[PDB]
Amino acid sequence: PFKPRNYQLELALPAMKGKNTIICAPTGCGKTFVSLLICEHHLKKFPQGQKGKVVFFANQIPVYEQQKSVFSKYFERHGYRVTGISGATAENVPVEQIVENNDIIILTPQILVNNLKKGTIPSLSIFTLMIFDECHNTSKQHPYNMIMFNYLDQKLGGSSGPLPQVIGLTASVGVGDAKNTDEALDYICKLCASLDASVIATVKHNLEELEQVVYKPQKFFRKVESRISDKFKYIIAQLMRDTESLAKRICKDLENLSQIQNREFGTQKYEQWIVTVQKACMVFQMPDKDEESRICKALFLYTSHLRKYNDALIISEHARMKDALDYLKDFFSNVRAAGFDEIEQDLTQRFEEKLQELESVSRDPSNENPKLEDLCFILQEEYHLNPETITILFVKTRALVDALKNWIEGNPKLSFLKPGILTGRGKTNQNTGMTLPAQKCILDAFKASGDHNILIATSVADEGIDIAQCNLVILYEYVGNVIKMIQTRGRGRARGSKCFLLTSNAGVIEKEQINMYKEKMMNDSILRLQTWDEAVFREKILHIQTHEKFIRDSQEKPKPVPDKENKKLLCRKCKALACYTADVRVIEECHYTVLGDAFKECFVSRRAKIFCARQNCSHDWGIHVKYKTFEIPVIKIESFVVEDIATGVQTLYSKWKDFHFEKIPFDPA
RNA sequence: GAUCGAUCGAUCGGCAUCGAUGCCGAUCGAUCGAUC
Ligand SMILES: Nc1ncnc2c1ncn2[C@@H]1O[C@H](COP(=O)(O)OP(=O)(O)O)[C@@H](O)[C@H]1O
Ligand SMILES: [Mg+2]
Ligand SMILES: [Zn+2]
Repeated sequence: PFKPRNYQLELALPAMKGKNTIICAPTGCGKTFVSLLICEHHLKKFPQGQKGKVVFFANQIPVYEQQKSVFSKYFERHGYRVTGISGATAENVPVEQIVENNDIIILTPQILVNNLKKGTIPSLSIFTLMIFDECHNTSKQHPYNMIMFNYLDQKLGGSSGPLPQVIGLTASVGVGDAKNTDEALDYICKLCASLDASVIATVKHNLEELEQVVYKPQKFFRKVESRISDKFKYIIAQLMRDTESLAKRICKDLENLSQIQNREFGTQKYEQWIVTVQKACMVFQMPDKDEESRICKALFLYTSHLRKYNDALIISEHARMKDALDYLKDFFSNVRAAGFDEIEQDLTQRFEEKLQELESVSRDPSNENPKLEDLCFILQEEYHLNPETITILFVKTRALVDALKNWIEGNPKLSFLKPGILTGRGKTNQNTGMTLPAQKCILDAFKASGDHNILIATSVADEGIDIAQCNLVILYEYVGNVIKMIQTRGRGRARGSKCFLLTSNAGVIEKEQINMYKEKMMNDSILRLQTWDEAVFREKILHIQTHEKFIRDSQEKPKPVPDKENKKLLCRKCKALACYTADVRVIEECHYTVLGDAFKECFVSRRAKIFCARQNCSHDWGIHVKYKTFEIPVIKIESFVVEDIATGVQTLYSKWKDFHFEKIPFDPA
């Protein structure tokens, strides 16, 4: 098998003494093997007749499966029962029967949180060792911190029997929210108090050997200047001005619906302003329901078109103009398909009047993004130096990931590249998402052998998944906190690797330099903490734990009183009566449906998605689901305005949990 | 293997109010229930 290195034995030494240790070491050095050695030493120290129980908390399903496989192939030779519980595990052989029948359990923290809050697992005393992978996640409300809250509530006050030894496997404590070394040390002490850790054991003696396994790449900042002559921006800004003039002509009070004063086209401030204006335009009352519906539908269309124009302007500055033009054309084609209206056809004609010159200015070699030119130059130079380079180019959004893939594929200069996509799971309003087997299939094809040369990921390829060692870590306008910096920089650990930060905004380079200074502060604070006496640090973390427990035990009132007044759900686009709250049945607190035949005449089905039934509204109301034996349609509260019956207020709600009303359970009879 | 609905958590950017609170957009992770 494997032979433990000297620094791997130095990192496991404080934890093999029985002390709660935070093992901070760079990515790719073998912290999983350190945890394996610690668990092997822990399970062997119990006398005959007694047995230890180790739990390993992983926060992701791929990481959970990988750690379960590793622990099973490593420990089932000794005769230990290794198991794993997750969300994909079938609801059989209950958890209290699994934990009691195994020695090593690979868990996700939410499963243990659920089993502790429901009373299945009464105490954490059934375990003798807890190993949190990526323990820097122990923070405000993370499930790691819920497990540690249970641990500390058992420790302080209600002193029950023995408590397990806690060990973390982070790579960066993340002093973030601090501005100097003292605040960084304070945050680090708070982190060791959250995990009840007294040692921050790092590699100090065998550092010449650790540097031969992992390599720290060289950071290079690339600040580019935005294009001076932007005619695409000119045309889209004229279209936005026309739409805004129409909306102001039909509303007359747009400048008082939001407090955004200085808003420019193509910014996030304008997006906030248009979202606020769209939300304020839905809550509109007047003693004329036809006029109210007409005004609200027209303002909905105007605000949606303005938001789409702003989205295209934001897309066109990080990618090609062809990408924003395709975004706008797809939006207009999909908005024509539902049903065209006088206002909507006027807007469509206004867009199509400028569509040809937009196509002409978008298909121009001179009007190309300078950021993309610098990216092409960097890729060309790197792949001319070493033609077997592999890149882990980091992107912020999924649309930009697809844009960069389509640009790399259609670039005559980047013919040596074979781009691969890696987005996160979970559907969105525009993208579908990548499942777990798709991510696994793409991650195995991206290696030094072939079948994939460059991976275009979005914040999913930097935390816990296993990727090949890259030689190029280009960050396409991608800056976060110090943890994200150390994580993305740690993706390329091959010898002689670079990490480029390409940006066109003076202030992002400053953010990354602040992150570097914060990493320096973090290292200095860890080194300063490692010199304290263990008793003084234990007293400090005990005082911190007592203070935080006192603060935490004073927040136990997060529950309002549910309302029972009758309220009507109207459409959000046309503001037509959809249904009443008295007809809304909820099945299992998650499947809010409508009971009645009057609602069946209000929606049209096109599983089958249900939309409004007005002349030209076609607003998405909900979807058909399949229960045990039923095919009832469920609705979404984010598609309706809630008007009171007695009063006339029309409050808006984002999710059903914000809407407090008398939710009657669904009954099939 | 492919989804649906609901919920939780973390991160970044932006906005409003008085460093804090609240909100919006984007990104990621996980959990409960149901279906093919
Ligand atoms: N003693 C060792 N000898 C050889 N290879 C090792 C040794 N320890 C660790 N490794 C390798 O280093 C890699 C580290 O992977 P992993 O533990 O997932 O990342 P990290 O250490 O950053 O958490 C493993 O794939 C393992 O094969
Ligand atoms: Mg790891
Ligand atoms: Zn409608």
